[PDB]
Amino acid sequence: MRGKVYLVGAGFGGPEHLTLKALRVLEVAEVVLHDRLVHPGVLALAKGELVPVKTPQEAITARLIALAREGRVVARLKGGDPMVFGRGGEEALALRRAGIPFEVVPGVTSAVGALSALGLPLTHRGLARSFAVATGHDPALPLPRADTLVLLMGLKERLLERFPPETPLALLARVGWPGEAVRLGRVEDLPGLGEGLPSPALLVVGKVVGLYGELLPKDHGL
Amino acid sequence: RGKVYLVGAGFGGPEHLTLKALRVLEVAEVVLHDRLVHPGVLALAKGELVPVQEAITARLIALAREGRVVARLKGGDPMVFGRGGEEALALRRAGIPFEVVPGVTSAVGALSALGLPLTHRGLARSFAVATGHDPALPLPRADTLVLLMPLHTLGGLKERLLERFPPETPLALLARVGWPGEAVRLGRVEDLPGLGEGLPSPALLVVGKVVGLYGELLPK
Repeated sequence: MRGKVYLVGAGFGGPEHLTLKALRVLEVAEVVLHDRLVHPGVLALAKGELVPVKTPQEAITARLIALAREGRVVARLKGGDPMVFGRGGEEALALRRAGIPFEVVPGVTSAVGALSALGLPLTHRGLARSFAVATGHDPALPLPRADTLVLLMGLKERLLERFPPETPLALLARVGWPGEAVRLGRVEDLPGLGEGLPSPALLVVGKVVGLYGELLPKDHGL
Repeated sequence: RGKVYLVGAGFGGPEHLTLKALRVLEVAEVVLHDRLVHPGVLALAKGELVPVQEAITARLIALAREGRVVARLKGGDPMVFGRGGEEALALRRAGIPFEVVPGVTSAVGALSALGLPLTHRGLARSFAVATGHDPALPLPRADTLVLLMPLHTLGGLKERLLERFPPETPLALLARVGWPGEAVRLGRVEDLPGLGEGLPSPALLVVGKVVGLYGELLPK
C-alpha cells in the first residue's frame, strides 16, 4: 500500500518539544487531522492540508482509513503523546484491524512532560517513589494510589480519600503556552485555590509537591 | 553566560530527541552524559562528551562557574526516576542558572513507539509508574502499572504484583526498545519470572487489562 497513517504526538506546548521524527512526519504528511487545541507553532510546521477535529471519534478513524486507502500518507496530530488517553489506542487498533499501515510517533506528555519542563519532579528521595496519572472525567470511580498523583483536567472530597487535607497540591494551567499559570497550596485550599484558573490544567498532589516553591522559578537570564 | 541544561535524551535513537534537546546538544560546550546514552544521540553533541551523583553535581556547578554552558544528558526524561530533582535543587540552592529540557520517557515513550497504549476507555483509565529494584516495597495501584526494573527482581515483584492483579492478568516485558537487541515478551502475571528468561537489559514491565491488546497491536 502507498497509504499510511502516522499517529503523532505534538508534545505539551511549543514546537521546540516536538521530536525529530514528529517534525519529519509533519513535513511529509499530505493531510493532518489535528486536535483543535494544538499549539499554533506546531500546526505551522505542517506542510500538508490541516483538518481540525466535539468531533465523533468514529468520523476521525473512518477518515484516516479512507485517506490511506486512497493511497495518501496522513497524520493524526494529538496533544501530548498520541497513546496517552485521547483514544489513541482505539485508533491504532482500528488501523490494524482495517489492514492499514501505521506508525506511532511518541510525544512529550501533557502531564509528565509539562512538569519536567518546569523543572518539577514527580518523585524524590523521602517524598515519593511512585506516581500515577488519571483524568477527572469519571468522578464516580476511585482514584489510583501512588505517592504522587497527577490529574489531567467534589474534587477536594475525592482527593481526601487518597491524601490528607494538609498535603501539598499544585495546579498548573497552560504550561508552555501564553497565559501559563501555576498555583501552589494544599488539598484543603480547594476548591477556592482553583476557581479562576485557565484551561486546560494539570493537578499534582503529594509530599513531593512541597519542593515546588523552591523549584518553580525559572532562569531569569540576569 | 554560565548555565546548566538538564537534558533528556529520549528512550532510544535520535529520532525521538526533541528539537530543543537537539539545540542544546549543538550549543553545549561540555556534556556530562550517562555512559549508556544512545550513540546516535551522543553523535549529535558538538561539545566535548564527558561520560559519567554527588561528584556529578559538583562538576556541573564547577563548569557553570567557569562561565561554561554545560549539559547533563540523561536517557529518557531528566526529571523522571533519577536524581533530576536532586540536581535541580542543588543547582538552584547554588544559584546556578539552569533549564530542564524534557525527553520522551521509556515508561510511556517506548510503549508508544511500538504502538502500545497504557490507557483505553474500556480497559484502563489510570496508570502508575515505579521502579522494580526493591521488591519488598508495596506497589502503587492503577489500572495499568509500568515498572522500570532489573530483571533479577522479577521473582520478588511477582509477589507484589499478585497483591495488585489476578494471576491471569496480561503482562509484558519490553527490553531495549528502540535499540539493537529490542525484545518483547507477552504473557500473564503467573508466567513470572520465567517469562523474562534470557531477556537483555535494560527492560520494563507493563501489566494490566490493556496489555491484552498488545499481541494484536504488534506486528506479526
